[PDB]
Amino acid sequence: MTADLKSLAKRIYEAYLKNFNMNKVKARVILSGKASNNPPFVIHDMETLCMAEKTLVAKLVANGIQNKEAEVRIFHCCQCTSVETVTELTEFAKAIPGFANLDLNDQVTLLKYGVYEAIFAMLSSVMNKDGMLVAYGNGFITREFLKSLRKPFCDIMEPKFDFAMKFNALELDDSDISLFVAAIICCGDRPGLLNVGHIEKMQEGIVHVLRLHLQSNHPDDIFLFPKLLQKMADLRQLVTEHAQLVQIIKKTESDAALHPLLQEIYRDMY
Ligand SMILES: *c1ccc([N+](=O)[O-])cc1C(=O)Nc1ccccc1
Ligand SMILES: *c1ccc([N+](=O)[O-])cc1C(=O)Nc1ccccc1
Ligand SMILES: *c1ccc([N+](=O)[O-])cc1C(=O)Nc1ccccc1
Repeated sequence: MTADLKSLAKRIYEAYLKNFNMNKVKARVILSGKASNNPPFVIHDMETLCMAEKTLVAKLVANGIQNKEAEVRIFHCCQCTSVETVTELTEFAKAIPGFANLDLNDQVTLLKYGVYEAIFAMLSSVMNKDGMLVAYGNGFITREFLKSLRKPFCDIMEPKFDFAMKFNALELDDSDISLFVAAIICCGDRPGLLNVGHIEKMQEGIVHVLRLHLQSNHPDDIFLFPKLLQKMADLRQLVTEHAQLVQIIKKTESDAALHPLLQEIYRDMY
């Protein structure tokens, strides 16, 4: 672990912090409650959802959804967070060594397949066995209430909870996750890459830092690196299955539109 690797790991850790408002330390302190007696507003039934919705009533009417189904309202706002994280993620990639120096069409292809793998990865930071933080930790929507929603919407988030529980068990911190997200973006395995060489050289540099950092920060978890590698595989499958459910929902739910930026991501993906 040379001084250059430490630096590369902290400069990525820094970009991670300065591009993602919500991190695992903020979420773990909100969820713990040892830094405030003002817990987030809990959303467990349809009534509590409408109470919370009273805060963004303007945005609901401007999008033509206030009178739609609760399932449509939730996952119409869920799409905004996705677009935000795709933006935060794009600016985060500008910190990966040699990423900006790649062909523009490559940068899009890497983010096209990686953002949702990174999203579901970071989404674990705000999750526990009972729910997830929403609105920058101001709210907490419960896992049961998400399952109670009618099909197929109840089938959207439950798989992600299943991933997070086993993923949080690894007990990664923001230092580990920033390098994990950087690794997800630099997969030379994506379909439709022009310079498959430049990327691989860029990945092995990021992957190298991830392994060494994980061996130093979590020395007792001897095979923590291999496990995360398996977690990347799992994430690819998770996003693959996700895009399938989003297509099925776009074609069988007239009230559920697909955000333009998100459509392009999902188009001709899997
Ligand atoms: C999205 C869907 C529903 C609600 N709600 O009914 O409370 C809120 C949101 C949302 O994204 N809120 C928010 C506000 C400010 C900053 C981030 C997120
Ligand atoms: C949907 C997708 C992602 C997130 N997130 O990671 O913060 C949150 C949501 C969501 O459903 N937010 C929400 C907040 C308040 C009321 C309803 C829904
Ligand atoms: C994002 C956050 C909140 C709301 N809302 O309270 O209605 C809506 C959105 C949003 O992204 N709506 C949308 C869906 C599809 C295409 C463009 C915009």
